[PDB]
Amino acid sequence: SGELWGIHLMPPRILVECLLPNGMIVTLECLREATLITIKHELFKEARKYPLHQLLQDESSYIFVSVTQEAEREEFFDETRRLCDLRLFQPFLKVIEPVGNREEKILNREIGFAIGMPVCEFDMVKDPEVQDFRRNILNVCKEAVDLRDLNSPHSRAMYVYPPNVESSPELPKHIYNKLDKGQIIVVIWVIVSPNNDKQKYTLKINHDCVPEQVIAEAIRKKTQGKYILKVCGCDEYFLEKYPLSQYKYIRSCIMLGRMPNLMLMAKESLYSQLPMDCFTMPSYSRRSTKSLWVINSALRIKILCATYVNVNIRDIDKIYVRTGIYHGGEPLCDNVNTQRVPCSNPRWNEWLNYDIYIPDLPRAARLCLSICSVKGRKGAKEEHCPLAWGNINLFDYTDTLVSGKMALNLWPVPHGLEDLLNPIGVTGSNPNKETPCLELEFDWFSSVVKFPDMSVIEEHANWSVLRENDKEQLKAISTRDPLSEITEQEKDFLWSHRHYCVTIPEILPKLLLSVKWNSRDEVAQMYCLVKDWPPIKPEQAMELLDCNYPDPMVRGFAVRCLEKYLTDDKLSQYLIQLVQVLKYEQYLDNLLVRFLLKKALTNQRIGHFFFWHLKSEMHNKTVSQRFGLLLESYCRACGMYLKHLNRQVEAMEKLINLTDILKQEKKDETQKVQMKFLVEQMRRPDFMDALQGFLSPLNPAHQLGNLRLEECRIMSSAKRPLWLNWENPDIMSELLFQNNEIIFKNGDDLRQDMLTLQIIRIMENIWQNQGLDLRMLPYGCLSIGDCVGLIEVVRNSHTIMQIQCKGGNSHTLHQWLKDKNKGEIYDAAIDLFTRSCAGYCVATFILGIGDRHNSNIMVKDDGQLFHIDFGHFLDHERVPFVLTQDFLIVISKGAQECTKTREFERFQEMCYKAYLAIRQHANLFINLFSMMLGSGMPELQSFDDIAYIRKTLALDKTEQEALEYFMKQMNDAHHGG
Amino acid sequence: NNNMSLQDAEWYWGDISREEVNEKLRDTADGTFLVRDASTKMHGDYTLTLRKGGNNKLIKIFHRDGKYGFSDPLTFSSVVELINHYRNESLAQYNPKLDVKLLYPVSKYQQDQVVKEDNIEAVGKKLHEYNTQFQEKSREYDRLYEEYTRTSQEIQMKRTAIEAFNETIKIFEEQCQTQERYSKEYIEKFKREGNEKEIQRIMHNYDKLKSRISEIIDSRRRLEEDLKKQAAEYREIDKRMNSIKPDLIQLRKTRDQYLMWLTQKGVRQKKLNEWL
Ligand SMILES: CCNC(=O)[C@@H](Cc1ccc(C#Cc2ccc3nccnc3c2)cc1)NC(=O)c1ccc2nc(C)c(C)nc2c1
Repeated sequence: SGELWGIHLMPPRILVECLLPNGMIVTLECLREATLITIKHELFKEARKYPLHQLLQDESSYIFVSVTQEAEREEFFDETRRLCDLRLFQPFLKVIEPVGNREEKILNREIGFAIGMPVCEFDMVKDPEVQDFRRNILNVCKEAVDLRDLNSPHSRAMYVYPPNVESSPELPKHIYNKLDKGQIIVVIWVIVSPNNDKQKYTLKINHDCVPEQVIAEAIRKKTQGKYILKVCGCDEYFLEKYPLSQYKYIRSCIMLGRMPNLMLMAKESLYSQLPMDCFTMPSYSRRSTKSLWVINSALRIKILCATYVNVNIRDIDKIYVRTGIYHGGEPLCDNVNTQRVPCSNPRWNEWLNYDIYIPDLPRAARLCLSICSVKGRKGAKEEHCPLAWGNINLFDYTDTLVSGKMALNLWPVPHGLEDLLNPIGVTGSNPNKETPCLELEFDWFSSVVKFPDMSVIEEHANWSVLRENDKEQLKAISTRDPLSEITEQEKDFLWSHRHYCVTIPEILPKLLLSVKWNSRDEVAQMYCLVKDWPPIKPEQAMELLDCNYPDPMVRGFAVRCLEKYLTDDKLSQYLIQLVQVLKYEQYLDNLLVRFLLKKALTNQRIGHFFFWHLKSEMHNKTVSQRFGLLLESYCRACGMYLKHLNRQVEAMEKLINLTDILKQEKKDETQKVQMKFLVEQMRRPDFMDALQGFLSPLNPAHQLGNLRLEECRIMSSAKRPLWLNWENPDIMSELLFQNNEIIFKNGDDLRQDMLTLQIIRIMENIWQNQGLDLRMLPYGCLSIGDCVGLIEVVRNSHTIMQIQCKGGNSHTLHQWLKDKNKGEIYDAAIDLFTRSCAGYCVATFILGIGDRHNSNIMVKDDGQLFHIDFGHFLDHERVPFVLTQDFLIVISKGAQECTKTREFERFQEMCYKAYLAIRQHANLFINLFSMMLGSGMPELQSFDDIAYIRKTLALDKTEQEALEYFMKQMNDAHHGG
Repeated sequence: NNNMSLQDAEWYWGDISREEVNEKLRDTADGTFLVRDASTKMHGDYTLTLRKGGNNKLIKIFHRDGKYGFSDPLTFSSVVELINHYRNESLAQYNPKLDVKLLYPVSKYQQDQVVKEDNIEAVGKKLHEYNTQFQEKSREYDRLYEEYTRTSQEIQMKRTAIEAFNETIKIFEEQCQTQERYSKEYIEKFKREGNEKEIQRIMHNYDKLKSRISEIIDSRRRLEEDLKKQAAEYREIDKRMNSIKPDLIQLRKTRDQYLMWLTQKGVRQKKLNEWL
């Protein structure tokens, strides 16, 4: 890989052969940075030394085409690009008369570099659904772009600098008390024209004051239509009208006891930075039926030859095809098999019969199947093992029941999955065509069968169709967790009392599970109820989107609750999960993707993470096409952000290439030689040019400036991560921080760590909102590719191992805290170490994260404690308490009798209050995990794994029995306490 | 005679979580059932899990005033008699849309007469040797997985190279074909004037072009056979994984039976911690 195939190192001058229009072969020696304009110039001033000159007649009117490494021909209109970064497959060039718009395919080169694959590939896809999505999804792009031009340049700013507000104007009491009589003191900085000198204006104002009046009254002390407020350091602006305490930055300062100093910026200065956005529609945008219910027949499917299966003709006896109709994860009928045949001639000319009628098929029905190998040996044993799987929708996106022949390319069996079928799997054929293939054939009903429209369904309902004293059982069921067991009596009880459920709106997830989906009579009655159901909270309607509920009307109802209730603050929180439930969607054009895309194109904070969450999963061949089509739609209409996303992508590739060389080819050298390699590679003009002056993927508001090569070392741990240091471009960097450190890790999966840190942030939010101040530290983590990711760095922190080594024992840690902060502040250090140490004892236990030790547990000089390197969770009641003697001494302030101290018993008091607080919101934590089953994480592959959290929260027991379960675990792990 | 104690019942399994019951009813015939203590851990609940229609039906047993039953009238003295009553008559009585007769119980005694070396030392010794086989066999599969995945990437990388070669060849050959097209009118005039250089020089570029075209096609030709060797070696790794996988299930299934069996017969797992 590299600038040319095979050899990544690029000699400055290379013999490049041109293909002139006449037919003359010419070679040129150029530079790596020799732009296309110069090469054509020198190229044309050498045809004079060649036979035929009568056709050229000039240098313009040419496009300078060549062939790229992705195996696609590029017309190279953008003559500015240096030959170095052309990614040419082979050194050779051709000259043609320009063809095309040159504007739609100067863009198609930037779109296809961020997505990681050429845009021309979607044109060769002949799927009618793939091409209907590319054209119809442009309606949302227009509306989103139009909405960005409604009122003023102001609407343009709100897109680029979205107010980072919270969804709670009312403040928790415990923080409100931090204000002295409900007032907060802020510092305002004004830049003065002479030499650009700074002024400081200390200021005292009420917490619930809009930014407008904060600015105006700040002017009085100076002694309107301009001067928007800004956050010193990062790029955050107070544009929208919210109480000053509403914003995330302001609220945190109150909690952490910091001085919220801001900046005053001329309004037209911000508007000038705003670029004009022009969304031009792409070229492609311009380019007998009998109802299902009148087919009195049973479902029938015919299997035919399977092209090839990789088996050994001796270790395996016979093979068969296992099928079954599924609706979600549950069978609609009994699974059927085919006769065993030798694994040499997989023919199977069978007509499988299913126990379900055609009219009863639900809209979201699917046909899962697999090729299994039966051993049938060991005297009295017969063990089955799947060899490949594949699912097929029974209705295409147009509502048409499939029919006729069909060839399906099967998928590999997922690692660690042992069941025969994979109903939790992407419907569709394997893109790779050199895999096992299975020919099917669906019988023909002398027509195209279309699923009945809603009007027909609504009539079937309301055609075949007071209060109760023991309705406390309905309330009993409503409060049960999503994974709780529902019995045949409860299912038969909910359905019979369905009409009185609408007075308990949160009963829907249970009432939908107690309905027979292979019975159009019941299903047609559920549609008439879901149509008039009251709205439910987004945190409950967000569990109607996981794999258990595939019906388009149920999933459509959930997305109408997200639209009218999900605030932009919570969408940014649960986005990692809403992206994952895009893989459960039946078809390419959903109602969820239209909602997600519109938010991305209207809020550039969601857009940045929307892009990287989709872009980090393009290596999956199972969802590369679905996500690739979505990334193209976003990149097309995202505005000018595509130029910023191209610098981040280019910067991350330079680091991946650099790290691969270190950890792949010459890993076995000493660190000094490895260290000297890094400096020479990082000192090159191109590397230094690509790795500077771009936004950071972790926080788009933090812009990374000059690279401080002196303190960019190679970590000695893990896989040799990269510790990188940057600088704040803006003048007022000292008020926020001077350097952005970042660990670039390439080699270990970061999506286990990025979901653990999302759960920790939600816990800490629950505890703070309730009454508690357990201060946790959920630093930043982002996976940008296949086992490559970025990690923030916490300033001024030492691992417990570091403090012990430099401390000489068990009193070393407590002495170290004493040394750093002596005096009246010592109490806060012991108070903060205790609140933080209590939260991480509860969070670690509930999630069962990998075992902690002295190397992956850190403490700030202030006293706060936090954990790092959350290797695995849920796997590897079976996890003791991480607490030990070193931390106990700190809790009790050095007293030798630690267990029986007043301080320690206060520590236990907020460990219980914390555990009981999370146990009340176990519904939220069961969904966050339940929406990631298809995520591919090794330890979260099935609903069985989510049962660990149902056990550490004692969800089945009573509130009192659960508390005893925690106390037993707490004391037992510590051998008493 | 028939209504023996619930403890001495083949189908009764005690306190096993729902996850364990699922693994024991998975892909079983219609009509399989077993009984266990309710998940809430309260005394005298006895949930009944039945496998009908591909799904695991889950019917609860109510115990009031020393009587048992599904619906309100608990006209049954004990669980064993209630099971045997419905073990001979279909459940269509209790539920019209539930037609199964509790045919194939999942007996816990069947698992008993498959184990050997019931003593405390042989179990640990035999169990210890399986673990050696399990770890070495399990690691064997994992190492192959690395070759299978690393091999897959190389195949895809080569395939894209072939497409690039095809495009390069078409560009080169088209230029050659364009050579004659443009060398049709000027050729006649060039021939009339006896200029050796123009004929030789034009052929000089054409002669070089043929070498480039031929050289490129050789590169694609050789690379294709490299892919075929990779593709062949790729399928072979697939064959080994498929023939190894059932061994892992068989070894792990039997291996865990003994580890679970050691606890059942009053043996603490602390000693088994060092046996491994
Ligand atoms: C005896 C010689 N020294 C070593 O052998 C190890 C010891 C050692 C290992 C590992 C962490 C750590 C950590 C860490 C990891 C994940 C985190 N995630 C969130 C927040 N903080 C985190 C902190 C500390 C210390 N030195 C390094 O490898 C190393 C490399 C580059 C550095 N460059 C700078 C700029 C600075 C300040 N120190 C550097 C330390």
